[PDB]
Amino acid sequence: EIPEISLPIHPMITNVAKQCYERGEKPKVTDFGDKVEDPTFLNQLQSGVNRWIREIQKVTKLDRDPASGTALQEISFWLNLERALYRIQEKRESPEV
Amino acid sequence: MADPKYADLPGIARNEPDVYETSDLPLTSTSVEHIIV
Amino acid sequence: IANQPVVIDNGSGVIKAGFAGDQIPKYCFPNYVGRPKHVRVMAGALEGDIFIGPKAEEHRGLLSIRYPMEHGIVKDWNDMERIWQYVYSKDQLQTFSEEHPVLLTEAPLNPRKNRERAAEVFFETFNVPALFISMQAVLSLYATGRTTGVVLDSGDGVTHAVPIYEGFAMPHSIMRIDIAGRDVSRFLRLYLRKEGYDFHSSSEFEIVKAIKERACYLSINPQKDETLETEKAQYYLPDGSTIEIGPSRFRAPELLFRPDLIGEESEGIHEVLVFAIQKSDMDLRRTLFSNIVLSGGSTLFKGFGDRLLSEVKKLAPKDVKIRISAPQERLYSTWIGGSILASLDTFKKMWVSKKEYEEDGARSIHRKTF
Amino acid sequence: IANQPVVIDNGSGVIKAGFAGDQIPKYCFPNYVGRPKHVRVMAGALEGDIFIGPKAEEHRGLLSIRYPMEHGIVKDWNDMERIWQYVYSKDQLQTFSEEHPVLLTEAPLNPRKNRERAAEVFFETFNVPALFISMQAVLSLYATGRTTGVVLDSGDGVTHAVPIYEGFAMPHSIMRIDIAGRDVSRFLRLYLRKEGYDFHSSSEFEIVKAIKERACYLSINPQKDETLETEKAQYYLPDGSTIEIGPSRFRAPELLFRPDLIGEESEGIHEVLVFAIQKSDMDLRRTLFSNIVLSGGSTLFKGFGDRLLSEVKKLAPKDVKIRISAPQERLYSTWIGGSILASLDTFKKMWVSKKEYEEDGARSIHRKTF
Ligand SMILES: Nc1ncnc2c1ncn2[C@@H]1O[C@H](COP(=O)(O)OP(=O)(O)O)[C@@H](O)[C@H]1O
Ligand SMILES: Nc1ncnc2c1ncn2[C@@H]1O[C@H](COP(=O)(O)OP(=O)(O)O)[C@@H](O)[C@H]1O
Repeated sequence: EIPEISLPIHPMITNVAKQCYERGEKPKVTDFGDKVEDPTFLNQLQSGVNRWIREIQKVTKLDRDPASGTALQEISFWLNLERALYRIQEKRESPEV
Repeated sequence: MADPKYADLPGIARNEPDVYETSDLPLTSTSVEHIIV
Repeated sequence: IANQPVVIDNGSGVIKAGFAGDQIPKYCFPNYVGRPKHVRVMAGALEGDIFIGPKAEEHRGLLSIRYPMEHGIVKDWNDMERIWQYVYSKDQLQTFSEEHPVLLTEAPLNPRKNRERAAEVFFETFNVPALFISMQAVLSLYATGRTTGVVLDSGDGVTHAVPIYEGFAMPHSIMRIDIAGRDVSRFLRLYLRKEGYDFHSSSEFEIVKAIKERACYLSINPQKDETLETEKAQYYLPDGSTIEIGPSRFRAPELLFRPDLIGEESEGIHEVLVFAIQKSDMDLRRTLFSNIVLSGGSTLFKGFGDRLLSEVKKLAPKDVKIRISAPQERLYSTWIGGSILASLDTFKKMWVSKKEYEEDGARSIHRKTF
Repeated sequence: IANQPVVIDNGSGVIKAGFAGDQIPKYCFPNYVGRPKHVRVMAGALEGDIFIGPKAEEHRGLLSIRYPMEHGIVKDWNDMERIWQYVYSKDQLQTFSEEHPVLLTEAPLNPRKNRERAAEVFFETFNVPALFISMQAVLSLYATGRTTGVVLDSGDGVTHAVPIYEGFAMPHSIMRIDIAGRDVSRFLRLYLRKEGYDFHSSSEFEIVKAIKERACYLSINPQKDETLETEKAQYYLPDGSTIEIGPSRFRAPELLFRPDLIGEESEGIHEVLVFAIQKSDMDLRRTLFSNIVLSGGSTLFKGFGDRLLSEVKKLAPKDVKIRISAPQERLYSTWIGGSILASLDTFKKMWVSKKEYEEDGARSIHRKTF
């Protein structure tokens, strides 16, 4: 039972995203106004995405021993990896990320 | 971006157009027959 | 039992596929395989080596496009496996090759090894429940709805005529020459060189095909037009240049009616039709002359049908009604015919089951080849 | 052993270096070795016989400047070693030459000996754990976001054009002329001599560079200002003198667009780029004309973008859209790209270990050149 990782998002981004959601409008970079230019905000974002890369590497570099262990563990292993990576890519492809 | 970073180094040219660009601008028929009598 | 038959129309130049019962083939793309030529340097580049379909067409400059099938004969089976595997990918079908019987179009007079190894490929790597190899002319006549008549096709690598009588495709009257669309493009490339414009890159031969598809026509009089200077229309390359063609636009598809230009003792298309009709029962000649169906992409040139009528009139006996039909789905004739054929209840008894293939082998396919 | 790789932009005009991951190069000192000219008499004077960077920029008059690297090719290895030692010194990095991987850039088409000796220095004098030599084109694409483009850089010594498409570099289309900022400064010196102001010392050569950077522009037309014989804008010297120039603040930078003025048949910078695009594949022209990246300090002249656009527009086929992306970090683009590349983990696979070089040698570097 391979763990799952919920990738965090900057809450301010979600605030403006929900504000774009209260009305019928797609979220975009232009909506932050003069907030994109904040080196503090972008530095926070850089740190967050760096943590995301760390978290995903924790799952993508995973592998088990094909020699030992039961065969069922290997079959279930590859299936669980597909589930993990499938949910990971859906988290990645979200409009917030 | 990093505006103070550009304030640090001396070569970054400000107030110059960053992108130079060129101007923009705005099956056959069937039954080909031929009788013969 | 399976889900639904998948009609995969092959072709040396353009493969066409979709499920049976469909109206038009939803999935059509060129039958080539492009792998990059340059060097991967920057990271984040186009991952993966072999490209097929729209992605291979898009980034055409990087690839070194080759064809795995030529003259209806597969030369490389690995590229064909990747092409068929691409047909079953998420970009085209999104299905599995284990729940679908397969209708497979195939050109006449081909070697036995094509059917044999192609069957091995399907029933072994794909493990399809049922495979059925068939002709192409039979399917085109089924697509038009009528039943007795000859079929004149010229795809990308082959061209042949089959006199079909109520479905029984007469196997003793199938004339077949190997001068089709791709070869016409090749000869056009030679004439473009003689014009002065050089195109020799593998990913530039495709530009020569584009020129053949939108700048060539067929002269009614083959010689009277050669003794004149045409208007020499231009052509815009993808690069943005300009090519004035001149006489290299009507003499290029002239090859189909005279393969002396390529230096070959074969015959023209008109002679393939007349010999296919005359090598049949004398009691059916009038019926065959009154029913000619064209198919295949090479029958799309301007002035093709009209010149074919003139040529056949010169070869047919006097006062015999000649009639050449030309439907609007010559590119999709064999596929639509496959959609009509495989969607019938008799197709269950017409295929070859996987069990049968495992029992007898390739001999079972040659046994039930029709 | 590795912690934050050291990116080094080994440029013949100014060496830019810092650690990996740094958004901005922290140390950008000029690439020259300053030795004194006047004897030391008074005790307690300046120490040492080698002045590099900030010290050899304040006491410029006391020094004689010897550029180590010329046209992207090292002449005195001793001087380059000293400059690299200055990079790892206390006033610059306080690190050891054994604890960090080193990314050292290089111009394309340099001789093999530069790669060999550069690695010999970094593996013998410096016991660097990891060394990777790159191209000074890919890095600008990294630091500009794009992956498809024509990198047209003009450093102080060598300009070139590298067409990279979707991460794939087309090495045979690389054009490279050895005429850049040095030649512009030197030719500006000859224009001042024709205007009556001589400069012969090496320390006063940087004053010529100062004139170039502070007063030279590029006219949109070569003859609309030529025979006009414009005003003579004054310019102050570091002492308090006065230099009026006139027909040299635009006549000196036209050496890049036409090196016939220097007496060398070659191609201008515009012909470098246009020939690098035209040598590439037929399908890849529009994407390369719409993706032109600028780099190098010589691409900072006033009116440089307009001149480059008009020259390419004259040489490109009609109506082709030409976009020239010109970022504000043209001096540090290659370095920032180096800080990006060394901050990745694929770089770990891309470098060369010390034992790799010990068991193989130069061969290992030519193997991982791309
Ligand atoms: N408008 C056109 N004019 C002339 N030739 C064409 C045209 N369109 C396509 N072709 C040629 O016809 C060929 C298509 O035939 P194809 O569908 O490949 O037959 P098959 O699929 O049986 O091989 C293509 O190779 C192309 O070169
Ligand atoms: N603001 C400027 N305007 C014009 N030219 C400049 C400017 N700043 C620097 N240069 C010229 O460009 C060179 C910058 O060197 P660079 O292009 O970085 O060479 P390299 O790429 O080899 O390091 C300087 O030596 C000088 O010749």
